[PDB]
Amino acid sequence: AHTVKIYDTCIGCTQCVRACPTDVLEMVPWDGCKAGQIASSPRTEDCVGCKRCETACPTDFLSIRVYLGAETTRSMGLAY
Amino acid sequence: MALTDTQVYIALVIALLPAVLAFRLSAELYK
Amino acid sequence: ELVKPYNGDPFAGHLSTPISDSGLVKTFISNLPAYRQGLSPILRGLEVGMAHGYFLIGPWVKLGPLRDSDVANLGGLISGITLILLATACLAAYGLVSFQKASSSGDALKTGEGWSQFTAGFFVGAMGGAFVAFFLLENFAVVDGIMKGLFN
Amino acid sequence: ELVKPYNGDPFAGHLSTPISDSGLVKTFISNLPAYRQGLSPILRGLEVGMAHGYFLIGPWVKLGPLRDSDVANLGGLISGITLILLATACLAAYGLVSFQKASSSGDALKTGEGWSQFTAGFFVGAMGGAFVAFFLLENFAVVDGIMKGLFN
Amino acid sequence: ATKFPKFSQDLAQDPTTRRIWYAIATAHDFESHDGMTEENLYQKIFASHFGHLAIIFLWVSGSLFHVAWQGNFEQWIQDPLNTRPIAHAIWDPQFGKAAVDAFTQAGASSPVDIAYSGVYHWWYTIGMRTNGDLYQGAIFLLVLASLA
Amino acid sequence: AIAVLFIIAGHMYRTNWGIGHSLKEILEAHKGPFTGTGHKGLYEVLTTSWHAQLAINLAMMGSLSIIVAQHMYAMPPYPYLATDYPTQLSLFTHHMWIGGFLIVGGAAHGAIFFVRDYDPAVNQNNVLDRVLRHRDAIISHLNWVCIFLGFHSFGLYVHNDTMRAFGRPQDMFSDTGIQLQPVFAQWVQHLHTLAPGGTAPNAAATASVAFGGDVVAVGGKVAMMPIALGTADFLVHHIHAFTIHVTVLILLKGVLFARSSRLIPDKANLGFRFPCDGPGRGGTCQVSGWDHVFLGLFWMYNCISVVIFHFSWKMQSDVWGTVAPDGTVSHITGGNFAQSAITINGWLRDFLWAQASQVIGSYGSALSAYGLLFLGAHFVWAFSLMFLFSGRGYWQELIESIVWAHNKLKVAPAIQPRALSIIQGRAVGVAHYLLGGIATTWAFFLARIISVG
Amino acid sequence: IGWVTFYWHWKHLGVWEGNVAQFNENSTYLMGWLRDYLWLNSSQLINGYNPFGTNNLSVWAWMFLFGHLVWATGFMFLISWRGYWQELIETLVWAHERTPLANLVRWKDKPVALSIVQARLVGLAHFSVGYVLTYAAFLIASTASKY
Amino acid sequence: TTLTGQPPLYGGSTGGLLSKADIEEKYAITWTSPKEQVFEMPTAGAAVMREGENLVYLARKEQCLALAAQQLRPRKINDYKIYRIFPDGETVLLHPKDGVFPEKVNQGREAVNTVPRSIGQNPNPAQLKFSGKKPYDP
Amino acid sequence: MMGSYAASFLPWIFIPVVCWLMPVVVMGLLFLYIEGDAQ
Amino acid sequence: MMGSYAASFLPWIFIPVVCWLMPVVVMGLLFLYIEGDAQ
Ligand code: CLA
Ligand code: CLA
Ligand code: CLA
Ligand code: CLA
Ligand code: CLA
Ligand SMILES: CC1=C(/C=C/C(C)=C/C=C/C(C)=C/C=C/C=C(C)/C=C/C=C(C)/C=C/C2=C(C)CCCC2(C)C)C(C)(C)CCC1
Ligand SMILES: CC1=C(C/C=C(\C)CCC[C@H](C)CCC[C@H](C)CCCC(C)C)C(=O)c2ccccc2C1=O
Ligand SMILES: CC1=C(C/C=C(\C)CCC[C@H](C)CCC[C@H](C)CCCC(C)C)C(=O)c2ccccc2C1=O
Ligand code: SF4
Ligand code: SF4
Ligand code: SF4
Ligand SMILES: [Ca+2]
Ligand SMILES: [Ca+2]
Repeated sequence: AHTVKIYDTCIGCTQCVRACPTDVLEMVPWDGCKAGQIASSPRTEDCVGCKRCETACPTDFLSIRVYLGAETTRSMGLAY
Repeated sequence: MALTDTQVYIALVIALLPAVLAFRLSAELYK
Repeated sequence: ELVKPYNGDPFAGHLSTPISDSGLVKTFISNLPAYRQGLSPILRGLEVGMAHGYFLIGPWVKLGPLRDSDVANLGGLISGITLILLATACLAAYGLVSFQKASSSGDALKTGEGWSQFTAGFFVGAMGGAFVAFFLLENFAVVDGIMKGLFN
Repeated sequence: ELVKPYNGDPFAGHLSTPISDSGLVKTFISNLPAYRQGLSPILRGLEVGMAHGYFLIGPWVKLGPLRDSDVANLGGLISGITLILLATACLAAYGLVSFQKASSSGDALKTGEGWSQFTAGFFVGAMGGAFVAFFLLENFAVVDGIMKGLFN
Repeated sequence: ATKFPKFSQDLAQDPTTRRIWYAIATAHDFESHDGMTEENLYQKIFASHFGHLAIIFLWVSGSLFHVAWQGNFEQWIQDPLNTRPIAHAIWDPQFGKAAVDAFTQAGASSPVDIAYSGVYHWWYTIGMRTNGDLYQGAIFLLVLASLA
Repeated sequence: AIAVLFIIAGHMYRTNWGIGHSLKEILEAHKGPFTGTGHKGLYEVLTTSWHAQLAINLAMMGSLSIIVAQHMYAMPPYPYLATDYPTQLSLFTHHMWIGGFLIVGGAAHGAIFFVRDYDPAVNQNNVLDRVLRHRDAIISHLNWVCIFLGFHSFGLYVHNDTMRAFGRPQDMFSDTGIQLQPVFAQWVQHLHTLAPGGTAPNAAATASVAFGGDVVAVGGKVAMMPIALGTADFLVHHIHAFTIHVTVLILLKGVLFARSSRLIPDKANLGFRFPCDGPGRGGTCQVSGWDHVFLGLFWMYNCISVVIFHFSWKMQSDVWGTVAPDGTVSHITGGNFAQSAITINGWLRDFLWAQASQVIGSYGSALSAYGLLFLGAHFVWAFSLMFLFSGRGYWQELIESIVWAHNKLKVAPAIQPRALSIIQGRAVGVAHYLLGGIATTWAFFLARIISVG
Repeated sequence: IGWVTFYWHWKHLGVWEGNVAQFNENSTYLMGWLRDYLWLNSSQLINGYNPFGTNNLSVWAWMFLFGHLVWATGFMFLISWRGYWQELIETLVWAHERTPLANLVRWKDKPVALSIVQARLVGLAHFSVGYVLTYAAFLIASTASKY
Repeated sequence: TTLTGQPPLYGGSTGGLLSKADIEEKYAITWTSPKEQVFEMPTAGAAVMREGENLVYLARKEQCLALAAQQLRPRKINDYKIYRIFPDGETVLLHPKDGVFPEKVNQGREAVNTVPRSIGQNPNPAQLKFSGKKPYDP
Repeated sequence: MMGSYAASFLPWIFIPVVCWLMPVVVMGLLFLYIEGDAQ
Repeated sequence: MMGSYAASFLPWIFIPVVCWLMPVVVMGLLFLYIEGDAQ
């Protein structure tokens, strides 16, 4: 399965969560920024590796990082 | 002189030893 | 360490030797068709028969009484065919006398039905192997020209 | 109504069409020896192999490198036998790799034992079909005289 | 999962065809393998180095053996400017008669390849004169590869 | 007669006086037991989407340009065109290239329609809905027919190359080996020469001399003569069918899968022109309809290049040439097509190597510009592969260092230098590839047929 | 390396033939490289087999064409990229799973397109093999038909 | 579980479920529409969404979320639930797992795979030689 | 295609071995190895 | 038994088809259908 890590430069704009096509990320409470929320990736088993979440991230550098790894049925996006 | 049949057979039989030696090396490198 | 008790059992009448218990010999023997796991008995028999019937006719073809004639391949074939007939009679008689007792739910070659399937497979494969060896030996001029490309 | 969901399931990845679902096509496919109910796998392989081996040597007989020679049927048969040997090897290797998992109480052809029976039946049927095709081709003068009444 | 590849469980659990392909391209990247320590890394590189040395030795042995067996080394000594060095014989059953006649070259009777390695000139400059010298070179490299 | 039938045909549609048809009524009328509601909704589709009209009109204009190319050579409609071999070759080749481009563009705007202007509410169980609902069957069967055509045409060619190199000419697919005679084309050729007194009684001559007749000899040269079709023409016709089928496969895969796929279920939200959806799902580069147009451009290039190569060699070998005063035809390449156009080596030797002698010996003469454009078009085609084989990540990382060197000398521009986008890199590569290859063939063709024809 | 070996071979063809003026006159423009080196010296390699027979250069003609084929097959992997081929393979998987008599046979590994790095490598390897085999065939046959 | 709902009026497509559904896993999306309307299936084509509760079986989670994102959400249907269904028949609720959409911050959620540093404050590959340590390790 | 070299019957058998038999055996054994669904 | 009429090989195949193959097929299919012991 792919690995999705959220770094503490996350400003809680929720844009990575909205861009995820497979519902990997969610917004959880976190007192580390003004928005009061951080991205989380509890469902990286459903991560396909598309990196739409990194594309949506406005921080420099990325507060969300996808590391592509071992490939499963789910991560390779197979309908068969 | 041109090679004889026995020299070709001897070359085959002698090269049969690096066969098992390469097989043993590949088996030990697989482990 | 090289020679040890067979399967770790000191009192079994065997020694675990690199002829008898090494990995290469074990996988080669266990993947012979009589031991290859998952096979139906008839396919085990077919492969065993092919391998045996292919080489049986050869001794008579090159060394039999018809070897110095026009019909050496035919004599070797007739000899191999009837020797396979005796071999199959031996196999079916062994199956008839050896499994009139109860049946094991494990290996199929230790039951009467599985041994009869093995016997049928052996007969078919051995007659096929004997005939294909005869056919190649008789048409050896054609095979020879094919491998040299004389027909091109 | 000709084209509808396959088995009434709108989400299945298929379309029930008069090619994929019509009764003539359905019963013809179901009555092929692969799908025919009550056939043990050995007879399925026998019929399938007979059909495949019978037509397999034809391309080499009329098109191969020996087509312009005296031994055209011979070369076609040799090539067909070798191709059928590789085909039987492919079937048996598929059965070895595919059914090393546990067994189903459903189809026998999704079982290692059943696929091995199918493989053996395929081998015997295909070698037999190739050989009878070669035999009729090699004796086409005799067959032709039989139908022409040249022996009456 | 599968057995193949033994060195990578990430590829071993891959249910696609990629499991084969990537394994072939990650078989010699020992540092990325499972359970690899530095000691086993250096020892495996050592053993692979010897296996490569033996492959090199068998390759030179093959060139020498084919020149001694199917080549024209001695006839090439007697006329090095106008004889063509023969690499090995040709056995292609799909040849027609015209290709058999065309590749029948360099004074040979059967189809042969004309050697362009320059091995004949190198062996002629370093003292080899008969097919026996080439044959002894072949067997000596055949046991040197065994030693490797 | 064209005028009369076209003024007639401009009276079928109802406009202002209650006579004619509404085309909606025609379309919604036409439906069948296989195709649901049939053509209901296609009137709204074709009256609201400019792209749905551009697709059809580009496809028909490309097909008609191809028709024009294949019609103006065998019946040259202008005086002394048939004996103007440069003009014949150039006009055929030009209209084929324009036709292939416009056909690819029709496929492009079909995909654009599907991603942008497809409304499923209009297209409920009509022909459009149902082709979307079995696109997998369509594309898989087109895939199979493409593989079949590729093997049984090009594999025949390399079988012939191998048999010829073996010294086995009797084992070749040739007129002297294993014959593949194009019997259907031959009989249709027969039917057109038995028609100027038969099935077209009120007519003096046939439609064209290509179907049969005798060598029209205007000036010293052949105007047109019967074009015999044999094993070689069978082979190259099936090569054309294969290349057309693969171009259709790519473009129809782009059009039918522009909205969604099993891999990407939301391609409509991504759009027509997007590079990928990331390295995930194994890697999703070139899933867009734009990228299928990008690949179909190369395959159109392959198809049209083989078509014009077939035309050039067949005309120079079996049609064009010099008629002697006694009345024998000395063809330009002397009929090498029937025995050399059956191997790839024959195409490389007797067409590409042999006929490019004029384009490379052109230096110092009036055709030297054609040799210069031959070399320059080789250059542009090879320049394309830098854009085609690379990606923009490398170029951005390199532009970073050149930006550093500009930043040291206080000359880094305010408009930030960036590598071209992924789609733009593909577009530049395919544009330079098409330009380079097409201009290479153009310079070759014109130099050959002007120096010799 | 192609530039290196093209230069070496053309200069040495001029030197071995004694016609050094061929190189020393036509290597200054690039039409000389295409005409007087590539077009000329292919002439006997190309006629390795023809409609009239076969020479001993027939294997080099076949390998010349073979190398052109491998080199162009690499262009497929280098130009077309993955998601096209994955979408094609999904339709092929559908076609296999819905075809009678082939439903009995199932893949053990799910068919997928080549990875992005993988097909970069495969296209590069085809490009390299075609490059090397084409130039080797040209070099040996153009230097073996004369001396 | 026991996922209820009328299937939408769909003529079926070749792009639907395959053997992975019956052997490995499939997915379902359930929702409620107020009306018979038209939407586009991810397996291509137009479908008629029924009054009340609709249930759709799809092959991937991404197809269920694509239908939810491009069809249900613009039509103001935000009650959809996505399930994974195993070949035996066991059913796991997936997408609105806590009942709150993941784009909305919800108490009780714990941060998973968060890193308490910036990205290039990750260690070097060289220092993280033979061990289980990855440079993105917490 | 029958050379004057010593033991000329050896390509006759060895070319089908190295070209057909050995690739068939190696391909089959590697097929049985890479598709073993073991632990 | 060989006529001057066109395609004279056609009786050679068709008489065994009409007299052996088609009858065996028809009786086998009808035997399966009339002995079909379903409802
Ligand atoms: C002594 C020389 C040497 C050694 C020991 C290595 C060792 C290594 N290299 Mg390296 N390399 C070398 C030279 C060397 N290389 C050269 C000369 C090049 C330029 C081409 C490269 C470029 C290179 C790259 C880019 C990479 C490596 C990588 C690696 C590591 C893993 C290799 C691997 O598993 O994949 C094995 C490779 C294969 C299985 C591919 C086989 C290629 C075949 C033989 C090509 C032949 C084509 C075809 C079959 C020919 C047929 C012709 C016929 C049809 C006529 C390994 C430690 C990889 C790595 O791990 O990076 C971290 C890596 O990415 N190498
Ligand atoms: C259909 C086309 C065709 C085919 C099939 C062949 C086949 C062959 N030719 Mg050939 N040839 C051809 C066309 C063809 N030719 C033409 C048109 C000509 C011009 C007339 C020639 C001229 C010619 C000459 C001059 C020679 C041949 C020779 C040969 C034989 C090579 C023996 C060998 O070692 O194989 C084995 C193949 C290899 C070692 C290379 C394959 C390596 C692959 C690409 C990569 C493998 C690496 C990978 C890790 C391993 C995969 C697993 C594997 C173990 C299963 C072989 C039988 C030679 C011969 O006669 O043998 C002595 C010979 O020198 N041919
Ligand atoms: C010369 C280079 C080359 C070759 C050989 C191919 C070949 C192919 N392309 Mg392709 N392509 C190329 C360049 C090439 N392309 C380039 C440069 C691009 C960039 C835009 C593309 C983009 C492209 C797309 C977008 C598509 C293709 C498709 C195809 C396949 C067409 C189906 C077919 O013909 O079946 C048969 C295959 C051949 C005729 C190839 C020659 C093989 C010979 C005749 C047989 C070999 C003999 C035997 C197998 C040898 C066995 C040896 C053994 C030891 C391994 C085919 C395999 C289409 C496809 O997938 O179709 C279904 C597809 O949609 N191509
Ligand atoms: C390693 C170098 C090498 C090479 C490239 C060749 C190549 C060739 N040999 Mg030769 N051979 C070699 C070494 C070599 N040989 C040695 C050292 C001997 C003495 C035992 C022989 C004995 C021999 C005979 C009797 C014959 C050939 C023949 C042939 C030709 C046909 C292919 C074949 O059947 O091989 C057959 C190979 C053997 C019989 C012995 C193989 C032993 C070598 C050392 C194995 C090398 C394996 C290699 C290192 C593994 C790397 C694989 C790679 C993919 C990673 C072919 C040109 C045939 C011929 O002459 O065609 C006309 C022929 O009949 N060879
Ligand atoms: C219905 C009238 C009719 C009758 C009584 C016959 C009778 C005969 N035909 Mg025939 N035939 C017919 C129509 C008929 N034909 C038509 C319309 C064609 C054109 C396709 C042919 C083409 C044809 C060929 C090529 C040959 C014959 C031959 C023969 C002779 C051998 C039997 C056979 O193989 O037939 C073959 C049957 C066909 C090829 C197809 C027949 C097509 C008809 C329409 C089917 C009739 C079905 C019938 C009406 C259903 C009623 C069945 C009843 C029990 C309820 C036989 C005397 C053979 C011959 O000449 O022997 C010397 C020969 O080879 N026929
Ligand atoms: C490897 C090895 C070895 C060796 C082994 C051997 C000894 C071998 C062999 C072998 C053999 C011994 C083989 C065989 C075979 C066979 C076959 C391949 C067969 C066949 C057959 C057929 C093909 C048949 C057919 C048929 C039928 C069934 C019916 C009809 C008729 C006919 C005839 C068609 C050694 C010692 C080193 C060690 C161990 C391992
Ligand atoms: C070379 C290359 C580049 C670099 C190409 C660039 C940056 C194009 C820009 C080049 C021209 C020369 C820029 C011209 C700049 C000004 C317009 C110059 C002023 C012109 C006056 C002289 C009139 C990519 O960005 C790229 C991206 C994706 C895939 C492949 C490639 C690729 O191959
Ligand atoms: C054609 C093509 C495919 C399709 C190609 C596939 C699926 C490979 C299929 C190859 C078949 C299995 C035959 C391979 C034959 C080889 C010559 C065998 C060698 C294998 C060694 C291990 C021996 C891609 O998947 C792809 C992915 C990314 C960018 C470009 C492309 C691309 O261009
Ligand atoms: S897009 Fe980036 S900044 Fe916004 S919530 Fe996601 S990780 Fe944080
Ligand atoms: S890589 Fe794709 S699937 Fe994975 S978390 Fe990012 S957007 Fe979601
Ligand atoms: S290589 Fe380029 S096109 Fe392919 S997935 Fe990566 S960014 Fe997208
Ligand atoms: Ca005697
Ligand atoms: Ca022949």
